[PDB]
Amino acid sequence: VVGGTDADEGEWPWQVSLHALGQGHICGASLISPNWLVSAAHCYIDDRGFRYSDPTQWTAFLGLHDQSQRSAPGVQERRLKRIISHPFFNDFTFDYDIALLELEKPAEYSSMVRPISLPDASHVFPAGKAIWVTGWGHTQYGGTGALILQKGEIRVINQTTCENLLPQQITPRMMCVGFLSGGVDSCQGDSGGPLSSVEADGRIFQAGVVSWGDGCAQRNKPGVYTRLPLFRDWIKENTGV
Ligand SMILES: *O=[P@]([O])([C]C1=[C][C]=C(C([N])=[N])[C]=[C]1)OC1=[C][C]=[C][C]=[C]1
Repeated sequence: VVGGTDADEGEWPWQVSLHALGQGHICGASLISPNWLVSAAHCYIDDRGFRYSDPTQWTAFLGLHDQSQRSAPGVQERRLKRIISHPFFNDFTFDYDIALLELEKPAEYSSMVRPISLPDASHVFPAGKAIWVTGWGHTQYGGTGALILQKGEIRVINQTTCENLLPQQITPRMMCVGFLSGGVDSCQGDSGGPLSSVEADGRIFQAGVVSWGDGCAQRNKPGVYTRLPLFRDWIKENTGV
């Protein structure tokens, strides 16, 4: 997250850190039940040097605040039993960029570990709405990741505007969120983590999933996120959640 600030400890207890064997933190995820996480499909695509699609080559850290303190009170470490990537995911366009991660053993909810509510299929997060992104990604483009979980408040962008800012790249599965003036944005390493919509009365919903962007925090280049309401039935079908 570029242009954000340190989260309070336990402030985003649904935020998860996913480490690939021998590489440290690669992507985020969100806790949605004791056994399941939501993340981005593109994080789990093999490359020539490493099988990111192999669930056994991941470790999930639940209840984490500081990447240098992974044995701190509150942290629950888990392996993945499986990675369900969306059937329509396209690694060229990043359409349908969403995956479901099954933990090998369930999380136990605590002050540091708690699920985020899913939005139902009819839920709308209208253009203009201020919502939050969190993660341990780069805090500057080309920079390095954050040790301490970062948070940044960003706004949903109109879809026609989004399409035009990133021409021939936006599908209905995607949403731009950020500022047209840049400054605050997700960045490398935030992928797969949640957009958290915090309402005045304490209702909190996951609005989307960090997916991709053109640079980070540039003007007229807001981050692109996977919309979550459209996937409510797919999540129910595949996980029971
Ligand atoms: O999801 P990622 O962190 C890539 C990414 C880049 C930029 C934005 C943005 N809003 N400007 C969002 C997402 O995935 C990666 C890629 C390489 C290494 C680790 C994670």
